[PDB]
Amino acid sequence: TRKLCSLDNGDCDQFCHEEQNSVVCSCARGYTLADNGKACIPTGPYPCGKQTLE
Amino acid sequence: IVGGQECKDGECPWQALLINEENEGFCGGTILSEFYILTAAHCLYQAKRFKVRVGDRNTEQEEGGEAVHEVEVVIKHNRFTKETYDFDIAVLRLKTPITFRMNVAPACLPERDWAESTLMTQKTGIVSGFGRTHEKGRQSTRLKMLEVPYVDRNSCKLSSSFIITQNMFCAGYDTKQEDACQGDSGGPHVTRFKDTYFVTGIVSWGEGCARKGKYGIYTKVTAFLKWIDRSMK
Ligand SMILES: CN1CCc2nc(C(=O)N[C@@H]3CCCC[C@@H]3NC(=O)c3cc4cc(Cl)ccc4[nH]3)sc2C1
Ligand SMILES: [Ca+2]
Ligand SMILES: [Ca+2]
Repeated sequence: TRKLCSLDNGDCDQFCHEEQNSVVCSCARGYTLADNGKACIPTGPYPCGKQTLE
Repeated sequence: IVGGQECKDGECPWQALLINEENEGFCGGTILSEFYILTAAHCLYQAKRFKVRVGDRNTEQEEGGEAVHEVEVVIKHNRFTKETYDFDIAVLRLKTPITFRMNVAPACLPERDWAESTLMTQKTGIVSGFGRTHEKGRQSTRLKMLEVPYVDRNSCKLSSSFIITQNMFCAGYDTKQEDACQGDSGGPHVTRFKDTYFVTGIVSWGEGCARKGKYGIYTKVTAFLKWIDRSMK
């Protein structure tokens, strides 16, 4: 029975950790966690890990 | 890379190229930050003095975007050993910062447990380089990429003439003629997760290129995350 982080990454965009029995998301360096606490938002240009558009 | 495809504009921007005095590429590398390049330690014996090229896709022609950077500090893993290629990982700190731009940008470092659990359990990752197009061939003048499936750890050990340590992992194809090859070493192995790319390995060695029943051997980056964090200070 896939729970928490094992079910579709816990709805997290990047890192997911099971803390207590809840999911806690976080983000690589150069991103911040959005208000919803799930999505990761780039805080500069040229964030790590993206193919470049310009 | 044997097989695979060209990296098209903006597709492999974390690729670095270690170039010798003769100014030709001999090893790849991965861009971690504006000052730090990840590479294989075995690459550090392949030239007396070297620089790092970034933003290059076609080494015959200058599309304005390339820049060469000199190396200020080499940090080889204390335990690398030529004999087994165990601990095949070095960090380079550049004298001058990389300016990010089209075709130049870092790959992300994942978190250890998430990475082992989520990234290395995907089907495939992506390796890229300017190395040989066949075992006996010449280095590619075009930067190439190739999707390679993660390989079962047991299968891999069965396949290999040599010891596969806990710091290594196998990726590649059993019979399909697709593989990294000589010159790709030190280069990135990245795993995509939802539109974001994470470093997962360093191109280390294989028994020739694309041989039947043989796989590529990658340094397991997740075993070295604390160490890299330390190297970057
Ligand atoms: C414990 N050992 C460490 C180094 C090693 N190199 C080996 C080897 O066949 N090397 C090739 C022969 C001449 C020196 C460089 C050559 N490199 C390759 O052909 C090579 C490296 C590599 C890496 C990856 Cl990931 C896929 C294919 C591949 N082919 S076998 C081996 C085992
Ligand atoms: Ca060029
Ligand atoms: Ca093979």
